Amino acid sequence: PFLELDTNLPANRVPAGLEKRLCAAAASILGKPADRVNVTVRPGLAMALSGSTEPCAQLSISSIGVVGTAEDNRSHSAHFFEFLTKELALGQDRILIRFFPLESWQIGKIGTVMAF
Amino acid sequence: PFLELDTNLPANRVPAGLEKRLCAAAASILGKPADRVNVTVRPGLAMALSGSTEPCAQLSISSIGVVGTAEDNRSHSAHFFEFLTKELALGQDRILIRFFPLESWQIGKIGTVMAF
Amino acid sequence: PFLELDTNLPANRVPAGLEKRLCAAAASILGKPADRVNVTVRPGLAMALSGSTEPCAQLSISSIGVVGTAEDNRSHSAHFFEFLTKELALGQDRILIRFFPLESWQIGKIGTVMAF
Ligand SMILES: O=C(O)c1cccc(-c2cc(C(=O)O)ncc2C(=O)O)c1
Ligand SMILES: O=C(O)c1cccc(-c2cc(C(=O)O)ncc2C(=O)O)c1
Ligand SMILES: O=C(O)c1cccc(-c2cc(C(=O)O)ncc2C(=O)O)c1
Repeated sequence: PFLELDTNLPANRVPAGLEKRLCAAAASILGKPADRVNVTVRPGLAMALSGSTEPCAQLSISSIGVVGTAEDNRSHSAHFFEFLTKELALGQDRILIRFFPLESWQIGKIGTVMAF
Repeated sequence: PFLELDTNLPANRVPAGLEKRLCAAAASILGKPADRVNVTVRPGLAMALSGSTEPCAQLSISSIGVVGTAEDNRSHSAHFFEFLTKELALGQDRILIRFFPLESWQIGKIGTVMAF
Repeated sequence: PFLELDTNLPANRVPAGLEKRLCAAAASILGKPADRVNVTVRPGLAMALSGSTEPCAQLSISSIGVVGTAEDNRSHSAHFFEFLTKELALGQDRILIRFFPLESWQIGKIGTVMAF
């Protein structure tokens, strides 16, 4: 899976090791092995969420097969909100998630595409 | 709506408050309430636009229903170019926009997905 | 084409001029003119790739017509991996690419959309 987190929290207000802990949480929540989990954290950005520049975060989650229905994404959302609200000290109104299904022909890995 | 702006202008050459003013402009242009507008500004990046590393900006706009046709996006583009060229002091050849339709099952909000 | 590169290498470990050289390489690999090539490099991020926080990079490539099949993307992947592994001094296991087809109605250029 690919997780991208944008936040207006400065880097020194993002807890050390968040990218590693988010990697472990995402493996458990999405049901994918941790060695296939990718996390990108981009802190110190200028952001408005729901019209407000108060501290906030945006998460994007892309994966094959497991983020393509409302029922699957409702379950994932509950767990990712629980993890991020407590790690970043943010209220549930200061985070939004976007889910993007991917297919195997879109992923370049070790110099090829493995669309088995 | 979700707006993401990447620029190679350093943070101290991006006008203070741009994220707030872009939030208000996007509400008016896209016809969505300001409390549903999200803006992310990522300055100080290394960028080439149209093969040139001169100052530039890339905007991505994602929304339900209103960015899915050429006719709708032509109208939005005129207004967003007018706003960004004047705020960032950039020529119209130094900005590009990408439009991405979203559906309600892709948005995680307050720990769930509200696909009514 | 639009290329976005995220890396946890600090800016001072990314070779000067990478965005310009990636622009020239992408024109040759994708078969598009260099004056239509866009590159965004975002260094100094916190990242885990395949569960590891060792140096890594993520590349996203978006274009009309030429990134929409496994056969086309397999060819592109070989060349982009060769270029990035050697420029960034990274092993082939520390880079991943995602490919995204675009259509002409999604691109705002000079204040309009040119969907001919
Ligand atoms: O099993 C596959 O078809 C395959 C091929 C290339 C990449 C991946 C893959 C998929 C996911 C995902 O579904 O979230 N995440 C990471 C990878 C990867 O192996 O790097 C899966
Ligand atoms: O009304 C909906 O179905 C719904 C459900 C969850 C989120 C949103 C929403 C939509 C947009 C958009 O169309 O640009 N932007 C923001 C939101 C949101 O409420 O946060 C809309
Ligand atoms: O020829 C087109 O239809 C057209 C219209 C507007 C933009 C572009 C374009 C396409 C690509 C791509 O296919 O990778 N990249 C850049 C552009 C652009 O001209 O800026 C192409």
